Amino acid sequence: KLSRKDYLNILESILFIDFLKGLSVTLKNLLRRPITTEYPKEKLTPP
Amino acid sequence: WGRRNSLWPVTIGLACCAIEMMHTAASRFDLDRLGVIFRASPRQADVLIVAGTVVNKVAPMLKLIWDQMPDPKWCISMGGCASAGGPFPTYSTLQGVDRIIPVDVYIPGCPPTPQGLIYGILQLQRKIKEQGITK
Amino acid sequence: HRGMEKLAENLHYFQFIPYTDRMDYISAICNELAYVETVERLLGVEVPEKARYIRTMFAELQRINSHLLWLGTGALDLGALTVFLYAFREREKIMDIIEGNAGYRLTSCFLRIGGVH
Ligand code: SF4
Repeated sequence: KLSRKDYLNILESILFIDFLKGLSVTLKNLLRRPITTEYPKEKLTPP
Repeated sequence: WGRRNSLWPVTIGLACCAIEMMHTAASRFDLDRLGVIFRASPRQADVLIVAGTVVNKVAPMLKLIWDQMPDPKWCISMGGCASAGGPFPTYSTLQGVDRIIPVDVYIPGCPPTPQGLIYGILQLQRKIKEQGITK
Repeated sequence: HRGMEKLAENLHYFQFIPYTDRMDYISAICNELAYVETVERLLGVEVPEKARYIRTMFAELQRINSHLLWLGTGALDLGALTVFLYAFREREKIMDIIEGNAGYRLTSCFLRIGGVH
């Protein structure tokens, strides 16, 4: 008789590669100003 | 001012002065813009950076590391412990590394700040830059 | 070995505080708290409230700072130097707070017998 179909699976990409792409939201975004305080040019003043 | 003449030092971390050494190498101060390669094997190094206090038990071992370096070499004593024995006038502390190995630059501080260690290196470079400039 | 236990026999109690920083140089304020808390028991010295919270807070900032070093050097042991840079990025922040208040980056010498400096 009539029998519909399902398309789900062990297709973990619906939520796994989602977390792996989190690095593209943080590691790529980590290309901000260099934290480095160059010395002898531009000294850090002691408190 | 800025010289492509590279320096290959071996950092000898013995006490607290070594922790400040790591902070200078890290991303906060950039000790690369001065031409410091920082090789870890003493066989291929020319600057001995003694960062920490030298115990009498370590003195023979340290001297060996020095003689094992190529002759065009210099030595930096970071902190008072390696400079003059620092705050330890005791039965087991060697009062300054310059008593067993000639040192070219003394960096005062307990410990010196990363900038003080950098200024100390510039001083070693200042010396070399005009050590091969006179004769 | 530099003779810590023998140096104490020749110093006054308050004079030994800076030597406690140089025992576990990674967490100096913690060393001072242990020592000072002990001497304050011998001398029977009460510590005011403001100092008690300043001690507890700075002792914990040192624990974070000390674990970061163990984690950074622990990461450095297996390559992955990327963790070493991040760990020391955070250590530099803790040192900016400690240095601004105690006056020194590593050997703070912040505690005093009876409270804080
Ligand atoms: S000079 Fe000061 S900080 Fe450096 S090893 Fe000696 S006691 Fe420790």
